[PDB]
Amino acid sequence: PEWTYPRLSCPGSTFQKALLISPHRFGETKGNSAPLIIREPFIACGPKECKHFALTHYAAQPGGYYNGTRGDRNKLRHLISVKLGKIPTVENSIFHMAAWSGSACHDGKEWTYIGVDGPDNNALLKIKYGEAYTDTYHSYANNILRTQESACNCIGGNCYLMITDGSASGISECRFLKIREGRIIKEIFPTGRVKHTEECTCGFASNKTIECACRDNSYTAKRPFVKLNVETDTAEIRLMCTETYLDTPRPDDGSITGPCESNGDKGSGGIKGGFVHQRMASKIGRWYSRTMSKTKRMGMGLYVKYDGDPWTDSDALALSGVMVSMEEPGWYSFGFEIKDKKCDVPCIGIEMVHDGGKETWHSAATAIYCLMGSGQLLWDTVTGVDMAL
Amino acid sequence: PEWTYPRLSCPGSTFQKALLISPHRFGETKGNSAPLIIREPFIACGPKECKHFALTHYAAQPGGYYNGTRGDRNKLRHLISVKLGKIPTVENSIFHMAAWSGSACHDGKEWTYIGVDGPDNNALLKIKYGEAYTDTYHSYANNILRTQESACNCIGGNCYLMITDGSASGISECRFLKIREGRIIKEIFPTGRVKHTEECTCGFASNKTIECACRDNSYTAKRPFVKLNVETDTAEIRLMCTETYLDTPRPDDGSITGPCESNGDKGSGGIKGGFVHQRMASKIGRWYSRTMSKTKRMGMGLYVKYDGDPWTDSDALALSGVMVSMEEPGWYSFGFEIKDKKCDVPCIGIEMVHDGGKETWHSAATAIYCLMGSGQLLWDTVTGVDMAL
Amino acid sequence: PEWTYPRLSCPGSTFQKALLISPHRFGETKGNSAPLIIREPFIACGPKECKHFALTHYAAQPGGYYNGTRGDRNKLRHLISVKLGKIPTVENSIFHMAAWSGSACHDGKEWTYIGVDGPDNNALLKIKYGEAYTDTYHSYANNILRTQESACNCIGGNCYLMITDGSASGISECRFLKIREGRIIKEIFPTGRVKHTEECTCGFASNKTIECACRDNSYTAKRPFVKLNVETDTAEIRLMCTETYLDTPRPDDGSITGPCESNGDKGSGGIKGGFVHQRMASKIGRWYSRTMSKTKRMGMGLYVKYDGDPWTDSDALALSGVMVSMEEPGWYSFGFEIKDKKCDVPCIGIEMVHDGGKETWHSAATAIYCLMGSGQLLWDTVTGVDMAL
Amino acid sequence: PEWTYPRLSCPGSTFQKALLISPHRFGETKGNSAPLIIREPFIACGPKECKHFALTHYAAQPGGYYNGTRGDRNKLRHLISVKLGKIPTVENSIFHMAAWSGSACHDGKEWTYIGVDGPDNNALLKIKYGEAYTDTYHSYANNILRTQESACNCIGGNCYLMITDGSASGISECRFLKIREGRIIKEIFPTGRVKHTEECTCGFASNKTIECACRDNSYTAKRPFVKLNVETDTAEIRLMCTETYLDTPRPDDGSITGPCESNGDKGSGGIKGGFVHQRMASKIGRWYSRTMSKTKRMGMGLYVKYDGDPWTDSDALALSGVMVSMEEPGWYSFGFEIKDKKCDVPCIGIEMVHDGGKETWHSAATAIYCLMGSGQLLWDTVTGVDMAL
Ligand SMILES: *[C@@H]1O[C@H](CO)[C@@H](O[C@@H]2O[C@H](CO)[C@@H](O[C@@H]3O[C@H](CO[C@H]4O[C@H](CO[C@H]5O[C@H](CO)[C@@H](O)[C@H](O)[C@@H]5O)[C@@H](O)[C@H](O[C@H]5O[C@H](CO)[C@@H](O)[C@H](O)[C@@H]5O)[C@@H]4O)[C@@H](O)[C@H](O)[C@@H]3O)[C@H](O)[C@H]2NC(C)=O)[C@H](O)[C@H]1NC(C)=O
Ligand SMILES: *[C@@H]1O[C@H](CO)[C@@H](O[C@@H]2O[C@H](CO)[C@@H](O[C@@H]3O[C@H](CO[C@H]4O[C@H](CO[C@H]5O[C@H](CO)[C@@H](O)[C@H](O)[C@@H]5O)[C@@H](O)[C@H](O[C@H]5O[C@H](CO)[C@@H](O)[C@H](O)[C@@H]5O)[C@@H]4O)[C@@H](O)[C@H](O)[C@@H]3O)[C@H](O)[C@H]2NC(C)=O)[C@H](O)[C@H]1NC(C)=O
Ligand SMILES: *[C@@H]1O[C@H](CO)[C@@H](O[C@@H]2O[C@H](CO)[C@@H](O[C@@H]3O[C@H](CO[C@H]4O[C@H](CO[C@H]5O[C@H](CO)[C@@H](O)[C@H](O)[C@@H]5O)[C@@H](O)[C@H](O[C@H]5O[C@H](CO)[C@@H](O)[C@H](O)[C@@H]5O)[C@@H]4O)[C@@H](O)[C@H](O)[C@@H]3O)[C@H](O)[C@H]2NC(C)=O)[C@H](O)[C@H]1NC(C)=O
Ligand SMILES: *[C@@H]1O[C@H](CO)[C@@H](O[C@@H]2O[C@H](CO)[C@@H](O[C@@H]3O[C@H](CO[C@H]4O[C@H](CO[C@H]5O[C@H](CO)[C@@H](O)[C@H](O)[C@@H]5O)[C@@H](O)[C@H](O[C@H]5O[C@H](CO)[C@@H](O)[C@H](O)[C@@H]5O)[C@@H]4O)[C@@H](O)[C@H](O)[C@@H]3O)[C@H](O)[C@H]2NC(C)=O)[C@H](O)[C@H]1NC(C)=O
Ligand SMILES: [Ca+2]
Ligand SMILES: [Ca+2]
Ligand SMILES: [Ca+2]
Ligand SMILES: [Ca+2]
Repeated sequence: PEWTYPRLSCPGSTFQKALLISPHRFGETKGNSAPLIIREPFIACGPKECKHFALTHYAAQPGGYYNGTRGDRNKLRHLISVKLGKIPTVENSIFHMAAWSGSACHDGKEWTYIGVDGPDNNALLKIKYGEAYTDTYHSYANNILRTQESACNCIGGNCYLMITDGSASGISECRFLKIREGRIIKEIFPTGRVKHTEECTCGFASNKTIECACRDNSYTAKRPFVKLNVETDTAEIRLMCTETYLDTPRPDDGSITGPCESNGDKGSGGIKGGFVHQRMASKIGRWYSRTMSKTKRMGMGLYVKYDGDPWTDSDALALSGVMVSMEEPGWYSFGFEIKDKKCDVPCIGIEMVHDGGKETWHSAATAIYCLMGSGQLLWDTVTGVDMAL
Repeated sequence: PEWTYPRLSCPGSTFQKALLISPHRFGETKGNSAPLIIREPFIACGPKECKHFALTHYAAQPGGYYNGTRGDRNKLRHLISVKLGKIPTVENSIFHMAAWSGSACHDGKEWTYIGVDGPDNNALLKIKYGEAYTDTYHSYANNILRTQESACNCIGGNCYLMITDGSASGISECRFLKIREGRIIKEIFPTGRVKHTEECTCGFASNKTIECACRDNSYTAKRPFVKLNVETDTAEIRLMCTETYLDTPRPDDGSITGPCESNGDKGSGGIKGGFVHQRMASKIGRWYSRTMSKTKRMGMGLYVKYDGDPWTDSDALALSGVMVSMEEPGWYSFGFEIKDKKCDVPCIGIEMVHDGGKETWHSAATAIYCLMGSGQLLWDTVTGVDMAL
Repeated sequence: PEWTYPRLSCPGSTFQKALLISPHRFGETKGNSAPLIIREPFIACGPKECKHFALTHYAAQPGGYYNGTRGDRNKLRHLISVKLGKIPTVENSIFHMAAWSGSACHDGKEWTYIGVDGPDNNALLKIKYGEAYTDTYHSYANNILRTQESACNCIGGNCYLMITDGSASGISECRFLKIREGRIIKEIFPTGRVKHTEECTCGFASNKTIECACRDNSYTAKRPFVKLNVETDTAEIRLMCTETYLDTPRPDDGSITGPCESNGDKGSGGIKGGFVHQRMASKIGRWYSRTMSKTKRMGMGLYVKYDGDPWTDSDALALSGVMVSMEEPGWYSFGFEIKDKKCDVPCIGIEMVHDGGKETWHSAATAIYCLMGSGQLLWDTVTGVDMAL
Repeated sequence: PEWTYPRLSCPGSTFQKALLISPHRFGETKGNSAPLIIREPFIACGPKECKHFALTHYAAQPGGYYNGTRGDRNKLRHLISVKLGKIPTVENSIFHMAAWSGSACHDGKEWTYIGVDGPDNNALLKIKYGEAYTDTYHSYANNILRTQESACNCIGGNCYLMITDGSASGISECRFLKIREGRIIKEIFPTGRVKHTEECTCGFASNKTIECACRDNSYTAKRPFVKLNVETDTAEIRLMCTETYLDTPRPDDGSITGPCESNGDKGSGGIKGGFVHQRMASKIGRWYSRTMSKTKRMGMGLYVKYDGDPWTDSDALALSGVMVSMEEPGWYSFGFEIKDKKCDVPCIGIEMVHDGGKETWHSAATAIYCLMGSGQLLWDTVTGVDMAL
C-alpha cells in the first residue's frame, strides 16, 4: 500500500445522525449477552476499515466485577477494539494492550496502537505497530502521564500524538511525539500558552498543519488550541477566543471578561471535546461539540465556524443542532475521518455514559454524527438503556 | 472489479424451498442465545456474497426491552446485516446505520446502504457507500419519507431506488433516485397512476427496463406497477390489471369491476409483496407472491405469468405453490437475485412475523424460495417458534 | 484455481485418534453456550479448508425444542457447517439449505452442497454451487428419496453422488448422478446386485474408479459395494464377500453360509459405515469401520485390507484398533480425505450419539481418526457428556 | 511466501507489561460467557499473526465438568488456539487435536501443530502441518512421552522440537526432532548432562545455534541448558551455572555447593521457565523468569544476563523487575518472538493459575511482557478473578 495524506473533504454542509453503538441494550440479567464495560471510546479509520476503540475494565454486564468500574486507573484496564458497527462484547473485541489511557491510528500501511500504563508517579506510554510492541516513552512530570483518548494523525508515514503529564488540578504541560513505523523519531515542545493541556482532539487543517482542541482541567473553560506545523515539526498553543466556551463546566457564553487569552472563572474541571475539519479548495470548516448543560455532562450540541483564526476570533460558533438532548448523558467527544474513494468524510463521536454512581456498573454508549448532504441536522440520540435491568 | 449488469436467468421452471432463517428458535428463557428483534427483512446479493438485512429494535430475545417493539419508528431502530446463512444475533450482526426504513445493493464494486431516519414531519434518507456516509435526501411531503425495504438495483454503476412521502391513508407520490458511488446524480418523477405508491419491490426486466410491484395503502388492492427506462431515466406507473389481486387485504379475485385502472373496494391497508424476474432469450417470467388469507397476514402463495403487459392483461396469474400454509404467519415479501457463474437465479423472501400483540416481543423469521429445476413447488415453511418460551 | 483429482496417499501404515468435536460438553443448564442439536455429521475437505457438516433440528441445548429431535424428517431440518475445529453452535454455524438428508464436496474451485427436502412421497434433491441454487432431482420411487450423508467426490470437475429411493424395509434401488458446476449432466444406473443400497460411503480407488461401501437396511449384514468407472460413466454393485460383516445388526463373523452373494440372516436394519482409500504406487489399502457390539450402536473398531477384490475375497479384514469402546455410543461413520501439499491423507469420522430416548434431547459428537505414522492405533474416544446436565 | 530465519532483535533494553488475557474475568455464574478451562498456555508468532495456544479440558466456566480439571492427562484434553488478543472461549477457539502435551510453530509458510496423546505407557506424538496430519513419534521409554508446552523453532524450513520420556521422579532423557513440512526428517540425541530434561523453553541464539532452559523434576533446581547446533544437527546439555537458581522449588541463591555441575539439594519437583534471546550485532542478551517464592508458585520475577557461557558462568542474573507479585499465582512461563517489519521482538509469557484445589474449577490466565524502550520494568500483573463467582 501507500502512506495516507489528508485529502479535501467530501461535499456537504450539515452533519446528521449516522450510527449508535449501545452495547448495554443487551446487558440485561434476563438476557444472554456480554457487553464489555468501557469508557473513553473513540474511532479511527484506515483506507479499508474503521475501528471502534475503548478502554475496558475487563468486566462484562451482567456480572460480578462492578466494583472499581468507576475509577480510571488500575492494573486490568485495557485498550480494546471491534470493527465499527460491531457490538463490543467479550467475544467480538480484540485486546491490544494493558492501558488506562489510549490512542490509535493507521498510516496507510499499518495500525499504530498507543497505551499508557503503570503507577501514577512513573507511568509509561507504550507503542504497538501491528502485532509488534516497538517503543515507549517515560513520564516526565511524574504525575499521571497521559494521552489523547482519540485518534492520532499520520502523514507520509509520520504519526503525530499529544501526551501530557502533571496534576489534574495544576500544571500539565503537554508535548507531541512524532512516531514512524511505531518508533518515536521526534519530540515536539510547544510554545505559547502551555500551563494546562490534556485530552487533545486533533486533525489536519492541511498538509502543513495539524490542529487540536484540548481541555484545561484547572484554569479555564476556553479550550486550549494547538497549531502544529508538520514541515518544521514545531508547535504553538493559545486558548480559543470564541465566546462559545466548549468545556464543561463553564460560565455563560461571552461572560469571561478580557482579551483572547483571559481565563478567568468557573474553569475548574473539564471534559474532552469533539473537533473535526472540513477541508475545502479555498475555505476551511471547523466543527466542534459541547454539552447542552453548562455544568453537568448532559446533552451535546454541534457547532461550526468557517475560516478565521480561532486564537483571535471572539465571534460565536454557529449552532448546527442538538445531537443529544439535555435529558440524556453526554460525556467525552472526539473527531475522526472516514475515507471515501476520493475524499474524506468528517465525523464526531459522543460517549454517552450510564452513570448510577460507584455502587453499580459504569460503562458507555457511542453516538456518531458525520457530514452528509445539505440543510440542518435533524435527529437526536438516546442510549435506550435502563440501568436496573 | 467491474460494474454489475443483469444477465439472462439460469435454467429452470419452478421455485423450491431453499432456506429458513428462524432466529427465535434459539430465543428461549431456558436457552443461552441472543437473536436480534427485527422486522422488514430483505436480501441482496453481490458478485461474491449475499447479505441478509433487517431493521432491528436494538433489543434481543430473551430480554427486557420488549415494549415498543411493535412500533415502526423510533430513535433506536437500525439497519443491520449478516452474511445470508448466519443467524442475526447481537454478535453476528453488523450495524450499518440508524434507520426505520431501509434498502441496500451492490454495484459490482461496493455496497450501497440506505436508511431513512428522523422525525415524522422532516425525515431523512441517508446513503452509505462502503464505510463512507456520502449523501442524503430530504422529505418532500413532510409525512414519513420512506423507501423500499428491499434491494436497490444497479447497472453500469447507477443504482436505482424508489422513495415515497405522504400519508399512509391518503396521497403518497413516490419518486426514484439514481445513485452512483453513493451520491444522488438524478431524480426521476414518474408519470401516470401516481396517487399512492410505497414499498416497491423492483428488479430488471432487461438492460433497458426496471419494473416494480408496489403497495397502495389507501385506495386499491391492485399493486401499482412501475416501468422505469434506465436509458432515458424516465418512469411511468399504472395498476396491475390481473384479477389475481396481490395486496392484503383484498376482495375475491376478479371482483373489482371496471377497466384496468379501477380501484375499487376493500383496498385500504396493504402489504409489501414479492416480485422477481426470470429473464430468458426470447421470453420473460414475472414471479409474484401473496398471502393465503384474503384479509389476514397468514400464509403465502407463489404465482407466475410469462410475457404480456401487466398494465393491460387481466388474466389470472398461475398458482405455482403454497410457500407458507394458512396456519402460519405471512407478512412482507421481496424479490432478489443470486449470481451464479454465468447467469442470475431469481428468488423470493418471506417475512414470517411472530405476533402476540404489543405486550410481548415482536420479531420475524425469513423464508427463502428460488428458481431451481423443473416440475412443481413441493414443500411449505413453518417458523417452529412457541412465543411463550 | 484448478480442478481437484485424487493423488497418491501420504506415507503411513496406521490410523490414530486425531480430533474430537463434542459440542455438548458445553450444553449444561448451568453453562452459557448454544450447541446445535444435530445428527448425521460428516466432513469434506477442499484445497485450503475442511468443513464439518451436519443436519440440525434448528434447536440448541440447553433449550425448549427437544421434542421431535429424535425423528429424521421435518420441515425445520437443515444442512449446516462450521470450519472443522470449530464447535457447531448457533453462532458459529452457517445454514446452507433446508434438508433432512445431505452431502457436500469441493471440486477444486467451489463447494457443491446437496440437500434433500420435501414430503415422504415426493421429496426433492436440491443442489447449491457456492451461493447459487443451481439444480434439483425428483423422487423416482416416491418413498423417501435420500442421499449419502457423507462427502461427494469430484474429479476434473465432475462430482459423483449416490442417491436412493424406496422403502427402508424393502427395495431401495440407488442411482448415481454426475454433477458439474452444480448442474446434473448425467444419470448412472448401476447393474448387478441392486435390491437395496443406501447411505453409500464413497471415495476414489484411482483416476478411473470410485468405490463405495453402502447399507442394506432390509436383507443382509454384508455391505453392498459399488464400483463406478468415471471414464465410461457406468456402475456395478455386488455385496462385500468378507466374513467380517460391517453392518449392525449382524450375526457372528463368517456365519452367513453360501457363496459371496448370499444374504442370509439377521440382516434387517443397518447403519452407515466408514470407508476410505489408501492409494499407493503399486497397491491399494481399503479402510473400514464397524460397531463393537454385533447388535447395538456401541463402540467402533477400525479394520483394513490391502488389494484383492472385495466382491469375491472372503478373508477377514484385519483389526487395526478400537476407536470407541463398547461402553461408548457408536452410530454413523464416514470416510474423507485431507489435502496435504503433495498427497492425500485418509480419515474416518464417527458419529457418537447422545441417546436418552425421545423424551429428551437427541444430538451427537464427532470423533476423527486419520492415517498417521506407523505402528498400531493407540487410544480410544469418549464423548464425556452427562445428558442430565 | 519464504522460510523464516531468526533476525537481529529490535532496539530496547527493558521489558514492560504488554498484555493480560484473563478469560475467567467473564466466568461468573451471574455472567453470560464461556471461557475455556485450560492450562499450559503458550504463544507462537508467524510473519503475519500471533496465536495463543493452550491445552483445554473440554469444559467451560460456568459449568458442570469441573471434576478432573486438575489432572493433566485424559482422553478429552485438546490443543486449542485463538488469535492472540482474543479471549479463548468455546466459540472463539479452534480445536487442533487431542493432546495432553503440546507445541506449535510457523516456518514462514505454514503452521506446524504438535500434540501428544495416548496411554501413559505407550503415548504418541502427533504432527499436523496446516490441515493435514502428517506424522507421529512413538514413546521410547514407555513413561509419559512428553513435549515442550511452548513454541518450536524453525529455520530455512526445519523446525526443531524437544521431547522427553521417563519417570517424572527419575530419569527422563530427552531427544530433539527435526521436522520439515510436518514430517520428522531427523532425530537428535543430546550428549552431556542428560539424566532429566523436560519442558524445554527454546529459541535461537543465532543462525547456527538453538538454546533451551529446561526443567529437572527430580534432581536439581538448576535448569538444564541445551545448546543445539543446527548446521551439524548435534546437541549437548549441561546445567546452568548461575547462583540464581530458576526452578521452583529451590534453595537460597548460591547455596548449592560445588562446581558448575553439582545438583545438590531441594531440587525435587520443578516448573517450566521463561527464556528468550535478545540478539544484537556483537552481543547476546539471555532473558529468564522465575517465581518470587522459593517454594510455592507465587509471583514471577524477570532476570537478564548479556554474553558469557551459562554452563560455566556462576554469576547472578540481573533482576530486571517483578512481573507478578508474591500475592498472585505464578505457574508456567515461556518465551516467544514477535516479527516486526525488519527485526524480532523478544517476549515472556506467564501462566497464572486459579487454584482452589481439586473440588472446583482449575484454569489459568496468561500475562505477556516484551522488550520495549529503555529504563526499568514498571508494573506488575494481577488476574483480577474471584474464584467463587
Ligand atoms: C495534500 O496534498 C495533495 C497533493 O498535493 C492534495 O491532493 C490533490 O488534491 C486536489 C484537490 O483539490 C486534487 O485536484 C483535483 O484534481 C481533479 C482531477 O484529478 C486529476 O488531476 C490531478 C492534477 O490536476 C491539478 O494539478 C496539476 C499539477 O499536479 C496542475 O497542472 C493542474 O493545474 C491541476 O490543478 C491529478 O494529479 C490527479 O491524479 C490523482 O488522482 C487520481 C484520481 O483521483 C489518481 O488516480 C492518481 O493516482 C492521483 O492521485 C487526477 O488525475 C479535478 O477534478 C479537481 O478540480 C482538482 O483540481 C488532486 O487530484 C490531488 N493531487 C494528488 C497528487 O493526489 C491534497 O488535496 C492535499 N490535502 C489537503 C487537505 O490540502
Ligand atoms: C444485458 O446486456 C448484455 C451485453 O449485451 C447481455 O450479455 C450477453 O448475454 C447473452 C445471453 O444470451 C450472451 O450470449 C451467449 O453467448 C454464449 C457464448 O458466450 C460467448 O459468446 C459471446 C458473443 O456471442 C454473441 O454475440 C456476438 C456479438 O457480441 C455475435 O456476433 C454473435 O452472433 C453471438 O450471438 C461473447 O461475447 C461471450 O463473451 C462473454 O462471456 C464470456 C464467458 O461467459 C466471458 O469470458 C467474456 O468476458 C464475456 O463476458 C462468450 O465468449 C452462447 O453460448 C449463447 O448461446 C449466447 O449467445 C453473451 O455472452 C452476453 N454478452 C456479454 C458481452 O457478456 C445480457 O444478457 C443482457 N441482460 C439482459 C437481462 O438482457
Ligand atoms: C491421477 O493421475 C495423476 C496424473 O497422471 C497422477 O499424478 C501423478 O502422481 C505421481 C505419483 O506416483 C507423481 O509421480 C511422482 O513424481 C515425483 C516427482 O514429481 C515430478 O515429476 C513428474 C513426472 O515424472 C513421471 O512422469 C513422467 C511423465 O509425466 C515420466 O516421463 C517419468 O517416467 C516419471 O515417472 C512431474 O509431472 C511432476 O510435476 C507435477 O508435480 C509438481 C510438484 O509436485 C508440480 O509442481 C507440477 O505442477 C506437477 O503437478 C514433478 O515435477 C517422483 O518423485 C515420484 O517418484 C513419482 O514418480 C506425479 O507427479 C503426478 N503427476 C502429475 C501430472 O501431477 C495421480 O497420482 C493419479 N492419482 C491416483 C490416485 O492414481
Ligand atoms: C541470520 O542470517 C541472516 C543472513 O545472513 C542475517 O541477516 C542479516 O542481518 C543483518 C543485521 O545485522 C542485516 O545487515 C544490516 O543491513 C542494513 C541495510 O540492509 C541492506 O544491506 C544488506 C547487506 O549489507 C551487508 O552485507 C553485505 C553482504 O551481504 C556486505 O557486503 C556489507 O558489508 C554489509 O555489511 C542487504 O543484504 C539488505 O537486503 C536485505 O534487507 C532488505 C531490507 O531489509 C530486504 O529488502 C532484502 O530482501 C534483504 O533481505 C539491505 O538491502 C544496515 O543498515 C545494517 O547496518 C546491517 O548491516 C542484513 O540485512 C541481513 N541480511 C539479509 C540477507 O537479510 C541475520 O541477521 C542472521 N540472524 C541472526 C540472529 O544472527
Ligand atoms: Ca476547565
Ligand atoms: Ca391496499
Ligand atoms: Ca442390514
Ligand atoms: Ca527440580
